[PDB]
Amino acid sequence: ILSTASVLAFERKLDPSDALMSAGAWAQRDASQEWPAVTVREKSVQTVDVANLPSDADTLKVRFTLRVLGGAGTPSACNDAAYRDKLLQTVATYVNDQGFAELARRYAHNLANARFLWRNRVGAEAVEVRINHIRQGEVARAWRFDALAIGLRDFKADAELDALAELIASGLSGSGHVLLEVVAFARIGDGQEVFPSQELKSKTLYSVRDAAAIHSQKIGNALRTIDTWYPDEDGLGPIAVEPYGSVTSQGKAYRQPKQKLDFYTLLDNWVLRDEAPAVEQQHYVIANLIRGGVFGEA
Amino acid sequence: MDHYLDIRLRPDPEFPPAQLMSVLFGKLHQALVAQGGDRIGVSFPDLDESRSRLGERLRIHASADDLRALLARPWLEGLRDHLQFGEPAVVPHPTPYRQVSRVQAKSNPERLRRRLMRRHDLSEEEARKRIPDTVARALDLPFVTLRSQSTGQHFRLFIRHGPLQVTAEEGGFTCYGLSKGGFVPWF
Repeated sequence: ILSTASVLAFERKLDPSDALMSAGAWAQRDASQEWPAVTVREKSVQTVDVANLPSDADTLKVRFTLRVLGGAGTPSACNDAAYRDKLLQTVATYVNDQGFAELARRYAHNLANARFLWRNRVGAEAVEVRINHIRQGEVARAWRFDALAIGLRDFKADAELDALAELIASGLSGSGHVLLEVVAFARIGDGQEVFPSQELKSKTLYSVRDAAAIHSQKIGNALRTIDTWYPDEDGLGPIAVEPYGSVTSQGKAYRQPKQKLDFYTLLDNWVLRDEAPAVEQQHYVIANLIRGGVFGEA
Repeated sequence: MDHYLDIRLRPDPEFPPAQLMSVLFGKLHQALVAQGGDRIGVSFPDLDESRSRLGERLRIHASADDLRALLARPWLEGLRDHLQFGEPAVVPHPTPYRQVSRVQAKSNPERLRRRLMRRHDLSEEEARKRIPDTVARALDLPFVTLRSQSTGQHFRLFIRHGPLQVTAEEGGFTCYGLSKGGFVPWF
């Protein structure tokens, strides 16, 4: 029969740390070690929470660590062992078809452009991303990208980029452990208001310990924005890899289930009836398996 | 004033287009502060008056050299992903002209009360009896929201397009692209 398992929990791959922010000056980012972090402040307008840079700063210092785990096709809790074996065979067949080539390149793009800087990148005239490869506590290999050249819409190539792509692909395959400290540097302006992820004093801004922060799941949703294989209209760029391709800004869901392009129909075509989809659709399927989920029937 | 440039906000899965309009308006305000001049117009081509919606495009009316200096200004960095634009082409000839105005409001009675402390030195109860709480103005016009480097408070800038006349009038433009007496073509 080979039905879908009743429980199909998948862990998140590419675990993001809780991204802080901090303030400082451009051309002092080489000495960006003891930079003072911005703080959530209550201001009476009714009182609301605001976060902004001080007077003697124009650059943000969003820092988070990303861990590439591997074993993307392996579920954490699968009800059926035959379905788990068939799905592992299908994911391994995908790996022999391509060894996490395009997915790691697009994830290296979402690292390379500061899409994790959601609203801290729109008003910035100079955005910079620094990625250190921490291995046994030391910087194995450093990278210093530029989000101005690497656009948020097109999907290009660059040599250090491909180096980051092979590193993320080796992490996703399982041939090693990849831990990347990513520090952003956006010239948002002198004392301009920044946008941390907001907690729910009508509205509060989330922090960790005397220092404002961005949520991990915001960084994860920014990293998942590789999906361009949806039936795109009206000139929309990449969307986040979600089940049934939904975006909150447009209020609509691409990859509609009335079409045969949502993630679950592509899974049941790929691993149950052996109807292998296109290369782009299986790229999207493996990206959704990388992000994790609670997949399964009821 | 003869040339126009249409900047259309490319849709974003992260932001509704109102914040893109606000960011573009602040960036063009900074560009107009840095450049100087008052022959630079601002319009809204798909301005629907049904729900006071701004639309999804923006129109800039200026000369050839002024628009060339505007594109040569580095204000456009960081906005190429969210916006797309053509070239500073000329406007069509049979185009009726309308004006654009910034209509502010006295939405805070307490601000005017604090003003009247600084002009007549009256008391708080004299301010409350002279100015009640019903003096707040509700304005049903399209608007963008902005913050300033000089004044850190977040302010709303209402934009209103005037009646469609038949000719243009010689007038200047503000740093926001709004008219202090100027006119822009409509097409």
